[PDB]
Amino acid sequence: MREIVHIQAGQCGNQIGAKFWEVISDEHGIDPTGSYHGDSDLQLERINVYYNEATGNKYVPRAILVDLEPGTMDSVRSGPFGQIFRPDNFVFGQSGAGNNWAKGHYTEGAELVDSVLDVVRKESESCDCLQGFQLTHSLGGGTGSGMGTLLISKIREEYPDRIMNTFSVMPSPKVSDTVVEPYNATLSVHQLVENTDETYCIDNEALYDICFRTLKLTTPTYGDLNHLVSATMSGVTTCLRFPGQLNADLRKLAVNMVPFPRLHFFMPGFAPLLTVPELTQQMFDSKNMMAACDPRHGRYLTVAAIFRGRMSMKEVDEQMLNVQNKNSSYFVEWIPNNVKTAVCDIPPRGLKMSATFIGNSTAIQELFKRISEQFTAMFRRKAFLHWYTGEGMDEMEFTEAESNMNDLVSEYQQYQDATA
Amino acid sequence: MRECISIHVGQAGVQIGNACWELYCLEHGIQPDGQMPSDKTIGGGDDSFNTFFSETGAGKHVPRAVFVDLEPTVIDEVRTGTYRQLFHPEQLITGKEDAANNYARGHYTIGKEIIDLVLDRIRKLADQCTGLQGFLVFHSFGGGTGSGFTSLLMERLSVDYGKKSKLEFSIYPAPQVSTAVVEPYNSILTTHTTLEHSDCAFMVDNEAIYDICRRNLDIERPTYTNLNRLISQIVSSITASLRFDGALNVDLTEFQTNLVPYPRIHFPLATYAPVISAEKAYHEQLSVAEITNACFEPANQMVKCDPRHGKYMACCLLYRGDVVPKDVNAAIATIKTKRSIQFVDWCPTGFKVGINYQPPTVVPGGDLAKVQRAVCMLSNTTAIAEAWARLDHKFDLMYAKRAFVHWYVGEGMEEGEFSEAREDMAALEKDYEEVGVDSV
Amino acid sequence: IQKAIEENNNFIKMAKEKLAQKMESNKENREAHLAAMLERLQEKDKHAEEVRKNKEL
Ligand SMILES: Nc1nc2c(ncn2[C@@H]2O[C@H](COP(=O)(O)OP(=O)(O)OP(=O)(O)O)[C@@H](O)[C@H]2O)c(=O)[nH]1
Ligand SMILES: Nc1nc2c(ncn2[C@@H]2O[C@H](COP(=O)(O)OP(=O)(O)O)[C@@H](O)[C@H]2O)c(=O)[nH]1
Ligand code: BEF
Ligand SMILES: [Ca+2]
Ligand SMILES: [Mg+2]
Ligand SMILES: [Mg+2]
Repeated sequence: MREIVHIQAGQCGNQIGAKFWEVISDEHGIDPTGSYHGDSDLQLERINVYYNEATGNKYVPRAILVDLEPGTMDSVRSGPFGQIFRPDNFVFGQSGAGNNWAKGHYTEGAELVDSVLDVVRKESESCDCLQGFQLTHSLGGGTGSGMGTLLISKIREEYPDRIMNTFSVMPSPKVSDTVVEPYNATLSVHQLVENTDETYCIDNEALYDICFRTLKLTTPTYGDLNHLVSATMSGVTTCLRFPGQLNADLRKLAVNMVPFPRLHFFMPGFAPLLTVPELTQQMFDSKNMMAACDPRHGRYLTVAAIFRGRMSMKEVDEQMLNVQNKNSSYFVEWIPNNVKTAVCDIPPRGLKMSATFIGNSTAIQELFKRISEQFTAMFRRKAFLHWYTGEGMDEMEFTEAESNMNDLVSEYQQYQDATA
Repeated sequence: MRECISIHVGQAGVQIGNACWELYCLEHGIQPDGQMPSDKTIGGGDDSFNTFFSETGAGKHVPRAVFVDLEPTVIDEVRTGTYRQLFHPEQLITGKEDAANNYARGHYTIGKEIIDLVLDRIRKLADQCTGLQGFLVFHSFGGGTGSGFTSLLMERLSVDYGKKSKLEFSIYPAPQVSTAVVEPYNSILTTHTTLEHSDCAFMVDNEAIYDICRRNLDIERPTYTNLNRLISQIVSSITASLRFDGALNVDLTEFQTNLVPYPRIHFPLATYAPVISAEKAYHEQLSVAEITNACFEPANQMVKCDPRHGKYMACCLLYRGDVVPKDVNAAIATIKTKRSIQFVDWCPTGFKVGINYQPPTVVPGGDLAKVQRAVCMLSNTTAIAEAWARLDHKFDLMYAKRAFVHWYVGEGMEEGEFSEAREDMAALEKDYEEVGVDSV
Repeated sequence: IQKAIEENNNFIKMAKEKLAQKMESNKENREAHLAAMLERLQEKDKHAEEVRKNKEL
């Protein structure tokens, strides 16, 4: 298993997708012309996971760019590495959902889904061994939220035995003031819970709290938030892109990280935001989490730790055992050896050492609890529905999405209270 | 004749096969291109090393081996490594998508697509044998291929070759180098379905080898290369009786008669000495008595367990190098009067001794020192059931909550297979208690 | 010697049949697993066609 097909949908999906392709491109020594100019053969070892080999030794991202608004078409191509994307993998509309989940999932989104699916198949047809899909998108918008989930369920029909990965950005009143975001988020997780295998919860409330309180940014940009997303997106995919033993492909990660098919929502962490002891405890700290969840308010089902840079593996092994035994109360005992660690020699650009954390923690319920609380504060009033009922939807979909997300929470709590 | 065919399954099995065949080539004077200038009979012959190496007209000595993995990564290194000329390409079988640490994928979904090709290539090795003795299967307990595909393979070999002997070298999982949380599952599953089809299984606890490398060889953080070069020495001691001769050489099958009192009780404990660095071996070579004493130090065992708290049903000593029976008997007498070796009351207490005079060799750039004499002890002790108990407990912790079980049901398996495999292990743990109680 | 032959042959026979059943039973379970998730995905398409047509009315 080698090739991953990447999809970016919506404003956020295309933005965080661009800076993801920018970072790993620098790590793999690839300029915007698709030419290789690195000095370690370990950069070309698994280049096929994310890059096709074109004519003349040029590397083209296996990326598909989607948006119902033709705004982002310019921005991507105008931004760095805009040419690197193949022109035909650009599929766009003219009128977007306007932050309406229904428009992106059932009407204007369903009118465009056949177009992107055609690009998915050609990109998948020439895969030696298609490994799976990863989607970048927001859950509080229209296209990435509504049409992203529809695209997942459509790809899953044609590839039911492949891994479906998503980098789902969650809404937060601290970043966006759009009122219909708790609606779009709940309807999305209702779909993600059923049709995806792995979901990295990139919580915007977390990203801002770090930029404001940690990095000391009064009015941080979307770029300041996205520099965090790019840092972690590179971290969680390190084991996929470089020769390694642990979680080297999406399925092995899934088997290691997901004990119950619905509890597949991960709490990513990153450090720094330097010695191995400090990297470890910071990596396990609440402030370094990219989801607004205190891991010590719940329990860990599984954890994947990734250290990058030149360092003593003996020290890493000792510190990972040290943090586990000193915090044993936060690791369910009915899953032995549920913390796995990987070390990559090459570090991310700008740092000597770094640590990326992927945690399946029952504390993620705090994130879903906050959304459902903001959801029920508008559903109890029956507010702003005509933007959704006017597109053909009924109350059944809203109440069913509400019930399913609250079920996810109680299931995370059911295994938090489980004993031996 | 009495040829022996080796089958290496999955990453661990393949990478251990690399270390073993390299060591074999060094021990027999075989060059990376297969040439052996000492072999004066070209194209054939019935020498002792021909149990493991066939011969071509061009003078190439070819391992009687098959390398199979459901992913090309690990075997590709064989195709381009130092010994790429040693194997004909038909011996290195690869798929394109591995089992992803899932027993179900290795035994069913993916494994069933390549099993017929593997058996066909094994058949072509068997066809060159004038008196095939049996198979040596190297695999991990925890990997999806090493567990699922091995058991599928072992089942098919029982059909295609009857009760032709099948021996295992099994890698028992350890958290220091483990790669999957579900390794307890794959271990119980593969042990249950293989138990009927295996005549003798040498378990190698990765944590035991890991500790030996850290403790005895100044390796702060042992890698698979450190572990596999130590494992190959043990495998070499065991197969040395088949690949060499000598007036005092005792055939492995003769040890096997003493080691397997009942079909299911076929898991010998291996302990190897001396594991010593060149810096410490310099100007100090260990006598026969010293390496024999080390065989009863639990820290030198291949599986973590306490034989002092169990009973012995057999004790075999496989000596290698400069060793004469006089020193052996003296060392055994010292031990029998200074160690805690209790036997079950239904089997004799004599130690079975074998000596191959061909001295052990080291792989260049290795860690262990070149010693004049080495010894591997094979003992059938009830204490090895401790290794089952540790695995069965981890299995129970996860299975009580059905954790990760959906990954197996999704591939076609049923919960019944989990409980059926677990109770086979429960009965196996119980079988080891029964053989230890005294007669009445 | 005829009993030894009968024993080995019966060991081969029953091993061949238990494996045949397992490989057939495993295929039926995996297919039913996939058949279930696809029939549940098409019902999302029936609900989608029913939604986009309910807009007109
Ligand atoms: N001693 C030793 N153990 C190994 C080696 N390689 C892997 N292992 C162990 O094997 C177990 C995992 O099985 P693998 O062999 O890596 O995987 P596999 O058999 O190829 O199965 P899949 O990858 O899922 O298809 C873990 O417990 C590892 O620690 C090795 O080279 N030497
Ligand atoms: N972190 C981050 N969040 C974003 C970005 N752009 C939009 N968002 C979030 O996404 C939500 C709006 O969704 P949007 O991207 O407009 O959906 P679209 O209609 O499919 O493009 C809001 O909650 C924003 O906070 C970005 O560049 N970075
Ligand atoms: F801005 Be999105 F298309 F709703
Ligand atoms: Ca010859
Ligand atoms: Mg937009
Ligand atoms: Mg493998």
